[PDB]
Amino acid sequence: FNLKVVLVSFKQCLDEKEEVLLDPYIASWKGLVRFLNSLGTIFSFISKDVVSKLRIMERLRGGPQSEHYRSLQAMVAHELSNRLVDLERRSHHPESGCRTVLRLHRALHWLQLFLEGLRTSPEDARTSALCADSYNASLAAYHPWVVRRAVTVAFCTLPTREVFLEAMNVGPPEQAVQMLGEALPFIQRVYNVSQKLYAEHSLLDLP
Ligand SMILES: CCCCCCCC/C=C/CCCCCCCC(=O)N[C@@H](COP(=O)(O)O)[C@H](O)/C=C/CCCCCCCCCCCCC
Repeated sequence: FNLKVVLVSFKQCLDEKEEVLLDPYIASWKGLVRFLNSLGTIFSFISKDVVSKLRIMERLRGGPQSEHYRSLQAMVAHELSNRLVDLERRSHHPESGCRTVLRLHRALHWLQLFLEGLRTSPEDARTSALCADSYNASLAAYHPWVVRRAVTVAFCTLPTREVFLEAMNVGPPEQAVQMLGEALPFIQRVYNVSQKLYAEHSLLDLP
């Protein structure tokens, strides 16, 4: 089990017609949780939010309407038609299938930015400031200043640029960086598809 294993499991999230299958997506996320946890990081507390959300999508896929949660496209279609999404404010659907995936989608965005910033960096780069750039380019818009100003402090508990690279269990840093340019574009496709879908239906601002 390593980071390459995870990043190429996303290959399975996109069917032959470019739909995003739920079951692999969840499975791929159970791995990302697993990898987050393997780091001796303060940021393992957010893995309870992920697992929480992953269990949301697991009950929907397991419920009486399993078939509509086969894919994100199916899910969006079903939930928008049946009016099961709080488009305006949270009211009766605070745990919509749509908005839940939206949070993991945004999280998926910070990941590829950081992994890229990890890949295309000087070998003496501050990982705290790598993260801050990635964070401010993704999640920061959706977080209150209190969360913003504090999560920055916690970016300092982060290991070094090397320390991240061997943590992936692929070998020396220079061979982590090589696999990073090869295992990445699987998650980038899933993101891009999911991004397009959520944007076709004006769903990038679900509360
Ligand atoms: C070599 C890199 C290793 C990292 C691998 C991580 C793989 C799994 C993904 C990690 C990044 C996901 C972080 C969480 C994303 C936040 C999304 C979010 O907006 N959550 C919110 C949902 O709220 P609600 O809608 O009301 O239920 C929630 O309010 C916020 C919770 C978490 C806030 C903390 C912000 C995260 C800061 C940046 C992440 C740093 C990750 C640490 C690096 C290991």
